[PDB]
Amino acid sequence: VTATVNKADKSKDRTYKTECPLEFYDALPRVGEICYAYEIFLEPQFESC
RNA sequence: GAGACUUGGGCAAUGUGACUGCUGAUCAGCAGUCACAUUGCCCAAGU
RNA sequence: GACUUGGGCAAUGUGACUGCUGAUCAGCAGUCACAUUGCCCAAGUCUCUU
Repeated sequence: VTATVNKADKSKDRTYKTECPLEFYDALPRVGEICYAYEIFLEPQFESC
C-alpha cells in the first residue's frame, strides 16, 4: 500500500476461473442410481387476448 | 466499436509568486558578579 | 634602630564575565497560492453505432 507506481495501471481487470454451484457439480446421473427430477412450473401473466 | 465534450478522483512535474516561523552572531543601553592594580592606615611576628 | 615576613581595615581604580531591553546582520525550516503543459481512473452528454 505504501507504493505509488503500483496504481499506474489500476484498470487491470482480474480474470477468474468460473465454477458451478454445489448442486451443479457432479450431478450427471449414472445407470442404477436414484436421482431427482425437478419439474419447471411457469405462469404466463400477460393479458389473455 | 470508433470517437469528440464536461465534471470529478487523482498522479506528475516545468514555472513562478508570496506568506509564516525559528536559530545564531554583532552593537548599544542598563543591571549585577568575579578577580586584579594604586595611594594609605593599623596590627601580628622573628632578629 | 635597621632587616624580614604575614595579616587586617580602608579608599582610588582597572580588567573582564554573565543578566535584561532595543537595534543590526547572517543563518535554517514549515508552508501556501498559482499559470503552464502532461499521465491514470470514476461518472456524464453527443456523433457514429443502431
